[PDB]
Amino acid sequence: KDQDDRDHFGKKRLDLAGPLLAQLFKTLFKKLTKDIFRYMQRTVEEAHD
Amino acid sequence: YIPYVKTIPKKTAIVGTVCHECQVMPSMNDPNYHKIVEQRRNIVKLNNKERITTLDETVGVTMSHTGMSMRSDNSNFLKVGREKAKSNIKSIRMPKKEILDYLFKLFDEYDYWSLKGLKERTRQPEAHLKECLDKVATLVKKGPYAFKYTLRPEYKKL
Amino acid sequence: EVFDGNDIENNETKVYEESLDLDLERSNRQVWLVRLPMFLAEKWRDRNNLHGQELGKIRINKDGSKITLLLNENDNDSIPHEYDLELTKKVVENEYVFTEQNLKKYQ
Repeated sequence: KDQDDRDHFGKKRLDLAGPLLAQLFKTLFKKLTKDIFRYMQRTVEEAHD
Repeated sequence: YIPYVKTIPKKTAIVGTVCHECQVMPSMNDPNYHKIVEQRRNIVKLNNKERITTLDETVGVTMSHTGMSMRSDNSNFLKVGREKAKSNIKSIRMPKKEILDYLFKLFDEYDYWSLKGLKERTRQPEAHLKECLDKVATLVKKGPYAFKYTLRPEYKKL
Repeated sequence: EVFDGNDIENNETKVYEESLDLDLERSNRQVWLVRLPMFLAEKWRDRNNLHGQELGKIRINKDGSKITLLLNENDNDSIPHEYDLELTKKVVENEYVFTEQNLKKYQ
């Protein structure tokens, strides 16, 4: 068999606004959750409200 | 060999040996057949997932709880500051002549006693406590029991 | 249920009041490994059922080569009452069924 063609459009994917915003939101939400945990640790340790 | 293997014994028994492997398939000539066909088609046709919920209320009403809002939070979650700040108790300078014997009996109970524990047990301010503690005892800074006030050897060696 | 390993001290005699050896007495028992569809398995694998009631019968031709399952009328006329048992492997090797229970920890 011949080496797989890299230009074959069947092996390609087009990312629209959907997936792009999905991954961007995933990253931003991970950052938000990290910040929430940091605030929890800070309040519990430094004895704040 | 190895002297330890850390096994986990259990009660097991062989209660049969498999002889035939069978596959149950509904008969093609059964009157109730083709009901499973509809069920299997539904297995893929039906979709479990739902859609996001949109709020039809006024945007200002929905946002009234956001940011600098007049209403004060009534939640009690993670109120560590309140929990530990509510408790507070103070004490008076009782004459040295009594706390001094009290400290001797406490030292007899234990010979290496910390500053926080001393404040807790004697229930005295650090300012007054330090004078008597230095007068009678000394702090070992380099010894293995570091950071712990202990009676001076002059009186301990008795 | 943690316990020592080699146990050269003979601690099992008092720690466990039951034999720790595999019980090879019922091994001479024919067993059929049957794969069921999802609809039948969702009601035959239930734990709030199987009180000993008759689930149906098995009909095998005298000359063999064809085996069928005839369920009782307890299915609520919602699934077929007749099924075919397709023998994927007439002869099966190296397949056994074993149980697992805890041991008495006192004496």
